[PDB]
Amino acid sequence: NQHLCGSHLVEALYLVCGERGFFYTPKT
Amino acid sequence: NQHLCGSHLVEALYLVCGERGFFYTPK
Amino acid sequence: NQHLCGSHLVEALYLVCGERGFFYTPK
Amino acid sequence: NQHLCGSHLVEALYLVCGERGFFYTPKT
Amino acid sequence: NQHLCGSHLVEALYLVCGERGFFYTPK
Amino acid sequence: NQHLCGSHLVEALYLVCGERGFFYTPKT
Amino acid sequence: GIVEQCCTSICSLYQLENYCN
Amino acid sequence: GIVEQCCTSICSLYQLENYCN
Amino acid sequence: GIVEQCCTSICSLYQLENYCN
Amino acid sequence: GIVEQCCTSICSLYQLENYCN
Amino acid sequence: GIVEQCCTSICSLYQLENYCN
Amino acid sequence: GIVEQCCTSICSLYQLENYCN
Ligand SMILES: COC(=O)c1ccc(O)cc1
Ligand SMILES: COC(=O)c1ccc(O)cc1
Ligand SMILES: COC(=O)c1ccc(O)cc1
Ligand SMILES: [Zn+2]
Ligand SMILES: [Zn+2]
Ligand SMILES: [Zn+2]
Ligand SMILES: [Zn+2]
Ligand SMILES: [Zn+2]
Ligand SMILES: [Zn+2]
Ligand SMILES: [Zn+2]
Ligand SMILES: [Zn+2]
Repeated sequence: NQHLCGSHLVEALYLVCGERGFFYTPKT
Repeated sequence: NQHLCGSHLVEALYLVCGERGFFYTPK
Repeated sequence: NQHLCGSHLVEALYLVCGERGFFYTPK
Repeated sequence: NQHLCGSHLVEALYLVCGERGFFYTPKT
Repeated sequence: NQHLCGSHLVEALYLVCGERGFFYTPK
Repeated sequence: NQHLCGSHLVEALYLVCGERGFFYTPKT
Repeated sequence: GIVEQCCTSICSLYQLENYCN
Repeated sequence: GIVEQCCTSICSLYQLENYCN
Repeated sequence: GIVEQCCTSICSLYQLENYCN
Repeated sequence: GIVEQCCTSICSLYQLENYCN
Repeated sequence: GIVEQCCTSICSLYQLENYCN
Repeated sequence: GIVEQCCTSICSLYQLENYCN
C-alpha cells in the first residue's frame, strides 16, 4: 500500500496509532 | 499559537533520536 | 488545539489514497 | 523550479492552490 | 485556526526559494 | 548523526535554531 | 465538509478514504 | 500528468497551478 | 522490523498498526 | 515582520519571495 | 507528560532526548 | 556549505547550529 522511510514512516505511524502511541525501532 | 504539537512532535523525536529509535505515548 | 488541519489534511490523504490519487476541495 | 514527489508534491499543490483546491492524479 | 506558522513557514520558503536559498529571522 | 536534504534539512534548522533564526544557502 | 470536519472536529482515515480517486 | 511534469521532471509553481480546481 | 516491512519493502496501514502500543 | 505576518494574518508566496537570497 | 508538555508549554530537544531508545 | 556537511555527508545537531543567526 505504501513505501515509507524515516520521518514519513513516523508521521504515518502517528496517524494510524494516534492516541494508542507507538514505538519506532528501526534497528531490530 | 505554539510549538511541537502532534505531527511535529514525532518529527522532532525522529531528528533527535534517529537510528536509536523512540517511543511515543501520550497521557 | 486539534488534529488534521491544512497541510496535515493533504498529507493524510496522500497516505490513505497514494497511487489512487485524491481530490481536495474546501467549502 | 523544483523536483517534487509524493507527499511533498501534494503539500506544494496545497500551498499554490489553497482555497481553490486541487486534484492529485499520479497515474494519468 | 490559521496558515503558515513555524515549521510550515520554512517549508513554504524552501518551495518558493529552493536553490536560491533564504534567510529566516523572527522579531 | 543525520542525513538531511531539502525541506527536511530546513525543518531541522528551524528546530535547532528556533528564535535565533537561520540562513539556508545551499549553493556555497 | 470533510476538510472543515477534520479541522473543526474528529476525523478518521476511513472517512478520508471517500476522497480517493 | 503532474508526476511526469514535476516528479520525474522539474516544474514551476505556475505549472503546479494547472492542477488546481 | 518496521523498516524491512515498510521502508525496504512495501506495507499496508494494518501492517503499520503492528507497531502501535 | 513576515514570520509574524504569515502566522498572525494572511501571507502570499509572492510576499515570501522577498526572503530568498 | 512530554507530549502534553511540548504542546501546552515549552520543550527543548534535550528534554525530548529522554524518549530515544 | 550546509549541503556538503549534512545532505551529501552526515552531520550532527551541533553542526546544524553553525547556520543559526
Ligand atoms: C484507508 O483506511 C484504512 O484502511 C485504515 C487502516 C488502518 C487504520 O488505523 C485506519 C484506516
Ligand atoms: C514565488 O512566487 C511565485 O512565482 C508564485 C507562483 C504561483 C503562485 O500561485 C504563487 C506564487
Ligand atoms: C539531542 O539533543 C542535542 O544534542 C541538541 C543539540 C543542539 C541543540 O540545539 C539542541 C539539542
Ligand atoms: Zn513538521
Ligand atoms: Zn503543522
Ligand atoms: Zn514535516
Ligand atoms: Zn504533517
Ligand atoms: Zn510532514
Ligand atoms: Zn520528505
Ligand atoms: Zn508542512
Ligand atoms: Zn511537511
